[PDB]
Amino acid sequence: VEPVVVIDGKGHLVGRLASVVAKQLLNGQKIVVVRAEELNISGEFFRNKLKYHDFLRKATAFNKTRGPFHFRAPSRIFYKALRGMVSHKTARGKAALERLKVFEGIPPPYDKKKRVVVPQALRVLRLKPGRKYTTLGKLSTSVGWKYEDVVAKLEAKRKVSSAEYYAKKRAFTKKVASANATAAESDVAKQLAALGY
Amino acid sequence: SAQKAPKWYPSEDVAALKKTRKAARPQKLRASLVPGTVLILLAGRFRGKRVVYLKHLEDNTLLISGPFKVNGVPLRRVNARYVIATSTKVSVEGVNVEKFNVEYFAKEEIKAERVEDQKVVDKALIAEIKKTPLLKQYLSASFSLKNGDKPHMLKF
Amino acid sequence: AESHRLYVKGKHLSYQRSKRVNNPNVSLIKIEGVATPQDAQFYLGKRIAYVYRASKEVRGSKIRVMWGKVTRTHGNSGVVRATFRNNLPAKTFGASVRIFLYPSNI
Amino acid sequence: GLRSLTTVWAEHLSDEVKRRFYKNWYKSKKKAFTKYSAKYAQDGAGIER
Amino acid sequence: ASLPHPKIVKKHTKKFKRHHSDRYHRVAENWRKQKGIDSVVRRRFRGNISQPKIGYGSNKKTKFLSPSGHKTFLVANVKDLETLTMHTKTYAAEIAHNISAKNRVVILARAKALGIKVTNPKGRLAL
RNA sequence: UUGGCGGAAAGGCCUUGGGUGCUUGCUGGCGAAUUGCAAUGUCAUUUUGCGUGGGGAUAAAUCAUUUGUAUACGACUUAGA
RNA sequence: GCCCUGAAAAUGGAUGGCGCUCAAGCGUGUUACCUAUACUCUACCGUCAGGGUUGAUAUGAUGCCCUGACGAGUAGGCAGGCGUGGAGGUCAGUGACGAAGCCUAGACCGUAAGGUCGGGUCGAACGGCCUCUAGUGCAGAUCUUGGUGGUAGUAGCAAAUA
RNA sequence: GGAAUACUGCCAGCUGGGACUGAGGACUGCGACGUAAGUCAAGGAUGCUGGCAUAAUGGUUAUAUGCCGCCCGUCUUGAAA
RNA sequence: GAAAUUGUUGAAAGGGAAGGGCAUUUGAUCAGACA
Ligand SMILES: [Cl-]
Ligand SMILES: [Cl-]
Ligand SMILES: [Cl-]
Ligand SMILES: [Mg+2]
Ligand SMILES: [Mg+2]
Ligand SMILES: [Mg+2]
Ligand SMILES: [Mg+2]
Ligand SMILES: [Mg+2]
Ligand SMILES: [Mg+2]
Ligand SMILES: [Mg+2]
Ligand SMILES: [Mg+2]
Ligand SMILES: [Mg+2]
Ligand SMILES: [Mg+2]
Ligand SMILES: [Mg+2]
Ligand SMILES: [Mg+2]
Ligand SMILES: [Mg+2]
Ligand SMILES: [Mg+2]
Ligand SMILES: [Mg+2]
Ligand SMILES: [Mg+2]
Ligand SMILES: [Mg+2]
Ligand SMILES: [Mg+2]
Ligand SMILES: [Mg+2]
Ligand SMILES: [Mg+2]
Repeated sequence: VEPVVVIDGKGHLVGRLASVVAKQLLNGQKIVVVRAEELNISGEFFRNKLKYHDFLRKATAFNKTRGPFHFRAPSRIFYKALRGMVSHKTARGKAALERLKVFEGIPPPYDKKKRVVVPQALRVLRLKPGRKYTTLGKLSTSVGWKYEDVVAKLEAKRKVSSAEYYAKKRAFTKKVASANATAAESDVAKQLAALGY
Repeated sequence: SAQKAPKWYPSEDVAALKKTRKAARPQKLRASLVPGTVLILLAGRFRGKRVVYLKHLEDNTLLISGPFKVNGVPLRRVNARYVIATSTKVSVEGVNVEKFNVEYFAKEEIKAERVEDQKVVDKALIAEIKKTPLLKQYLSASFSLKNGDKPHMLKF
Repeated sequence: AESHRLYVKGKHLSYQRSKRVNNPNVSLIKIEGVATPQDAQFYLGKRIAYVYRASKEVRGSKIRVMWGKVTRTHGNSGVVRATFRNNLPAKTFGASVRIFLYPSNI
Repeated sequence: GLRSLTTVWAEHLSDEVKRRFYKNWYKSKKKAFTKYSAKYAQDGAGIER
Repeated sequence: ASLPHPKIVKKHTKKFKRHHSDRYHRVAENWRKQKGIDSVVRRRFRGNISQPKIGYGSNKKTKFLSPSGHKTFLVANVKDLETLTMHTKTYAAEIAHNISAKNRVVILARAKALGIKVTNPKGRLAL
């Protein structure tokens, strides 16, 4: 319903989230994905590291700059899974992919906006307890991603600022709730309750 | 000769139509349409207005009044398929509407008799509206759909 | 008031199609707030208008309309089938359409 | 990756560096860094900031 | 100004063009039936051109009718025009291409007197 | 208009003071029609161009010539009011 | 039973791909839903079959009309039509006030072979209908003759002292 | 001991919403409703109303978008090869 | 004074061919009835 929907990628299974986002893009909805380094993949770390090595050894024999391109960043790994679920070689597919943005961390344009989650792709709601899973940030580092520490430091600074905002907002909410509480038991309040409000 | 004349020429007379077994029978309105019921217009110049339904005309049209003094909607005709019938009802007894028919709205600035008859009809309706609180303000406002509204779930 | 909308928002998804063949004469429409064929029965027969803009003005306007109607439901998730006087262009897959409340059975 | 934020230059530059900024030094009017040197004409608020 | 008729329906308005007539200049667009052993057009594979067939035949009640509802009759002189004197609601006169400019004036004047429609009245007009 | 904060792509957020318009928190008085029984019934933001006036600023590159740290040709690297 | 060991091939790689782990995997059960030139109903075209109707004064009894069923196709057979050169008859046909030919992302008719019209160019003959006749219809045959391209301003225009 | 309900089936029971279609063209038939005159949903659509009367609908053509489409001819069990 | 092929002008499209089929958008262009 929002003109732009911002998804917090923390705790989301990559494949199930990718299928949801791909359908949304083709339907005309703009999607922004943040914190791509916190995505989860089912299976233990060694299995997914082995899978990426199988992907790494595929390249054009006579020229390595022609073959498949292996992007190491967590955001681009999610992009690869998403592009496979879209007919990206068509004009309709190209237009859909222009409605998507993926970032590591939460950049300044979206750190003050609202973030939502996709319950269909949540790891806590999908995987049975005890099953092994892999964090996308750790997997990217082992295959040659260089900016794990930089994102971690910036995310720590953002959380400090966000905590101060919430403390101020929480205090204001308490005062507003008290005003509504003392405004109850009035003639207007009783009429609203009879009508459901 | 450029072209040889046709050997056979078809007929030039027009055959009459066969007798048609289609007899017109009076329309029956849906149960929600009762005189005095508040109606919501869905299209036209006054789309979104809330008016009072008064009389069913001979041409399958509905006579409505704003009243003109409340929301500026005069005595007009509307199609029954372009209105939404709410549950709010205003008493209509005491309103003279037998004079209005199809020929009254004949097509052929403002006519003098139309203004005078507007005030006669609206005088009785406005008196009845005053007996219900917030009814005059309700008719002055315009209906619209807000975010999250589901017409298939809303009750009117 | 701040809002004047008298229609329900909808999206043009695609044509009726099999895996490899499509049928441009029938378009699939998604209606906001409808997620069940039972709910979708309310909107059967309602008029659909597609509103778009052009640079050239013809009949005193630069806005053009393509009119249609809801015919039947589609699937189990509230999608409906619609037919237009002229078939909707394929470039409108993902564009917005307007579903009006007339003709009204309420 | 690393990104350059700002660059601050000295007030006076010799003709050796200014030649690097031209392809036709013998024809130019040598206007390079003329308006930038005006930043030092104040107390130095622009450079210090 | 002709006899009432049902709505004229064309089953296939598009021209039937010979296969590969847009590929080689030596192949004209005049329709020819492909007879090759491996031809995809003859075998009617999906995605290829359609071939003419008797199923496209037009309704006999509207066949040969112009959009105005008249059948076309070719006229070379006044005597040929007068054949349609009592058939003004079914036939329209068309002047032949090789009629001189001065002879078309006589035909048009006669046709207006008899109420006979002319499909090409602006040909060779010295306006 | 006062002040503070924000550099990950900050181009945003918060705050001081007064001026002014509106206020449906409540009570009133006039106006609407004729678009004729529906026809998006036109109210958004993209770029650019031509005429106005209120300010601001007064350069370079290439060819040709020249150099050999360069060079098949282009390119590259130097010099010349 | 499922999983694992047993289980080694050469360009990089394929449950179709992405990806999927109380599955989007395996075994099994219950419903909803999607869509073929198939099935049901209707219209139209054609084919075949069974029938009606000669009565003058208005034209086609090879006419008109009613009813039912049917429609894939190489090699091949048969039927009804379109187009070209010439010939008998006819339209007391068209034409220097412009015949034939040619050009024309202009118009109309026919399922199609094709036919007709407008505009431009052009300059001396040509067409409809009923019949007769054939040296009568081309995309191919490393087809014949003639003309013209891409290659391409390219290979190259460097032996014999200047 | 007495019922209810589930499941399966029947009704020449009633009733709301949506879509596609309108072939035919004087009368003739078989029925229905009525004492009767006649009427009717009974051998195929009529009635009422509005806008526009022109590029608005439509045709042609170029382009764009969705899906589909391998080079014809030939020999061959088999040809995009 | 046709075609292959070519120049100029005008219109349009062009991310490892072009061309085609069904449908509609946009641009250009055009016939028919005003009874
Ligand atoms: Cl050089
Ligand atoms: Cl033909
Ligand atoms: Cl396409
Ligand atoms: Mg590297
Ligand atoms: Mg074969
Ligand atoms: Mg199963
Ligand atoms: Mg057959
Ligand atoms: Mg001529
Ligand atoms: Mg041409
Ligand atoms: Mg001569
Ligand atoms: Mg021969
Ligand atoms: Mg040849
Ligand atoms: Mg051949
Ligand atoms: Mg040859
Ligand atoms: Mg050379
Ligand atoms: Mg040599
Ligand atoms: Mg020599
Ligand atoms: Mg059109
Ligand atoms: Mg394909
Ligand atoms: Mg063999
Ligand atoms: Mg072959
Ligand atoms: Mg000559
Ligand atoms: Mg040429």
